Amino acid sequence: DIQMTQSPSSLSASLGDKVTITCRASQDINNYIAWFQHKPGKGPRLLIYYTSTLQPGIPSRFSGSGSGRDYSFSIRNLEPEDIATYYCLQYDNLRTFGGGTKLEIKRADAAPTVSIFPPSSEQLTSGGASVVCFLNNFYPKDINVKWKIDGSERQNGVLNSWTDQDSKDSTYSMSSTLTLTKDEYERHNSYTCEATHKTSTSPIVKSFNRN
Amino acid sequence: GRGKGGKG
Amino acid sequence: QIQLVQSGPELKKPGETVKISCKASGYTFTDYSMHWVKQAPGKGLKWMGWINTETGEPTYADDFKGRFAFSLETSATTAYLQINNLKNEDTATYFCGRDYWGQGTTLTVSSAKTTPPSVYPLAPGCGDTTGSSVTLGCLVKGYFPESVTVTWNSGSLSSSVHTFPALLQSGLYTMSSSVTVPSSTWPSQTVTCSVAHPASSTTVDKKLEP
Ligand SMILES: [Zn+2]
Ligand SMILES: [Zn+2]
Ligand SMILES: [Zn+2]
Ligand SMILES: [Zn+2]
Ligand SMILES: [Zn+2]
Ligand SMILES: [Zn+2]
Ligand SMILES: [Zn+2]
Ligand SMILES: [Zn+2]
Ligand SMILES: [Zn+2]
Ligand SMILES: [Zn+2]
Ligand SMILES: [Zn+2]
Ligand SMILES: [Zn+2]
Ligand SMILES: [Zn+2]
Repeated sequence: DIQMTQSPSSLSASLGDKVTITCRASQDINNYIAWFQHKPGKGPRLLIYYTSTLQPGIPSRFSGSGSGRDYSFSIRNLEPEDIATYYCLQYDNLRTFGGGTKLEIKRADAAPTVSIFPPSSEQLTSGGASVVCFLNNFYPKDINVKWKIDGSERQNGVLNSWTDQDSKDSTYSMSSTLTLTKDEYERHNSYTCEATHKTSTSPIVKSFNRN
Repeated sequence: GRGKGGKG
Repeated sequence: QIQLVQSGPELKKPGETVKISCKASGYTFTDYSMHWVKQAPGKGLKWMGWINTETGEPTYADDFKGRFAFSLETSATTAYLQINNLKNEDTATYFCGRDYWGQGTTLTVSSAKTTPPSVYPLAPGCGDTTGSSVTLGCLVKGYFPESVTVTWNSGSLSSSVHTFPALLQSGLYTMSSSVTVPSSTWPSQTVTCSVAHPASSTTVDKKLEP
């Protein structure tokens, strides 16, 4: 069987940069290589086949080159909709995928738009109380979120989920949830979500008061 | 050839 | 236009059988072979083999000889993947295609039962006041298995929707979804999140109340 070594496994590049991925086969595959784009929740999309032929509808920013055992795939100028994992595929003899390349797109700093939400009546009647904070469209990814109850930091009961990189503007978004018992939630008044990269010194703060 | 590409 | 539509996500126990469908349209079905591809959680794509759509003859990759069966219903331009005697290692998303591909079918092999989600509205209560726009959300809590699909206002507000991937703890998944609309539209107009959990055949609908 023909093995395929794809490099790099992860690639970081700025918007507008040219990016290049390579695949090397364990033997001559005589230009029978294809390149796929894969976004989570979607099927693979064939971009290039026979080393360098573009599929219909694929932007001209995509290209490929190579011969024998050594192949490359390039994006002329990286754009937000290119966020995906990329795979090569040999089809000289049976099929073999390369290991894949994940993209990390670099762009300008962005501060999040922050929204805070009290527990719903529906959840409170079941004994639980989740306070939710959305941080939409920030960059870089390593944002920090602090929770305060009555002005004191709380760390237990916080769950955080980051999105994949945004296919519109290459930002990230993240959801932070502070989950309490209903009894604990009704034992305090002020609830506060604070966001910092510590680029901007002053945290973006959003709060509500139960009264 | 070899069964890849051209659909579209 | 070419489209491949696969059947929905599945929960199966070890030792059971699953059959996944792949409905093709927009092209001549018997002109192109149908390939099957496995993606286990957090791994890359692995080729499973193909089936000749003219003869029905399948060819399996080495790692998929034994418990895997490709078949066809050519009159319905549909391909099938059957996996017998299911293993935990079969938990994966499976794709059919060649040049164009189906959306994937997520399979979870587990002894746990299905649990539909609870859906809690996320709306500004008495603290966050306003702006040029208002952000709303739905918290989708305590469901199993994956996946869920949150639809806002039947698809009207499909733009400006952010999906936050599920986290797992104590055997159950929690995810959330945010939408942002002009303040002149909410609460003036109705906003609803519709949460589909296909493995339990359940849809949970929540109206976002001020
Ligand atoms: Zn070999
Ligand atoms: Zn072999
Ligand atoms: Zn050869
Ligand atoms: Zn995937
Ligand atoms: Zn060489
Ligand atoms: Zn910042
Ligand atoms: Zn940093
Ligand atoms: Zn976005
Ligand atoms: Zn307390
Ligand atoms: Zn059974
Ligand atoms: Zn089924
Ligand atoms: Zn024909
Ligand atoms: Zn096993």
